[PDB]
Amino acid sequence: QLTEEQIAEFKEAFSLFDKDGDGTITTKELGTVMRSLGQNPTEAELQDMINEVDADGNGTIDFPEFLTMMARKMKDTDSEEEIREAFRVFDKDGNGYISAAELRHVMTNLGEKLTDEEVDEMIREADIDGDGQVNYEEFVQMMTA
Amino acid sequence: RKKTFKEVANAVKISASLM
Ligand SMILES: [Ca+2]
Ligand SMILES: [Ca+2]
Ligand SMILES: [Ca+2]
Ligand SMILES: [Ca+2]
Repeated sequence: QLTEEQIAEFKEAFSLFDKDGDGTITTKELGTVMRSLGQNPTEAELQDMINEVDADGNGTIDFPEFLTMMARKMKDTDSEEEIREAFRVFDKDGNGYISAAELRHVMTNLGEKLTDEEVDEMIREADIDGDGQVNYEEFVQMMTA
Repeated sequence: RKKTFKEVANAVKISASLM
């Protein structure tokens, strides 16, 4: 009952954490991403996070456990706030415009290495006023359409 | 197959909910 786009988005999210593509999320990877998002969790908290969904008790999070974790952690915060957070993640210098270089640097930092051509294309997918950049209004439009 | 901004942005939206 999920759309292939949604599944694709969750798989993409999973891969951002699973930077070594070994198939699982470790406390290390969970910590890496969170840190890349302005957070600073302790090892104890990271361990707690995994154990809360580690059904097979192997010390790591697999895809089905990841989705389990996400399903409950995004029910204690609504969309608009999350969308706003993502924008802040992309707009590094916070000048209100997501540039092509910022999009590229950000995704690389999260593990998704993209070419200048690809990133330029992504920007074009959300750009509405054709200035080659994505402002909050355009970003929100993409995330809600 | 090839990534779109929407897909990638939502991945980040999802990932950022852990904050
Ligand atoms: Ca891994
Ligand atoms: Ca597990
Ligand atoms: Ca910017
Ligand atoms: Ca624009």
